[PDB]
Amino acid sequence: FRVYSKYLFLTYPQCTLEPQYALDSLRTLLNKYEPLYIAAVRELHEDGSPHLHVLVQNKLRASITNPNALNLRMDTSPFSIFHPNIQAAKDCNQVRDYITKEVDSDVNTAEWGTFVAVS
Repeated sequence: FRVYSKYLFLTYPQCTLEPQYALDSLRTLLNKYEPLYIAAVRELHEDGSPHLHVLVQNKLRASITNPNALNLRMDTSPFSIFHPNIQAAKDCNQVRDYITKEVDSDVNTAEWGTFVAVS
């Protein structure tokens, strides 16, 4: 496992975290890279299961080699830990469309910051 990119696409499978609270926590977990923009959605699969997708655009190219670096724990019972798939976002515009339009969600998208126009 290795990622080295300003632009991260995270998916937490089977994850019930509120998008806003995951976003706020990722702002601190990724603070070494100076996050500039985050979007987070809860996708619902057709079986009802939730999957939390996050796009992070950082100012600095982020080296992530610890696959557990972005795990998050919920703050109420049963205090589950959620482990994400961490990938480079190859095309932030495509990933943002996936998160904010393509996936089915019945709750609001969480966003923070000014979207970066990537070269």
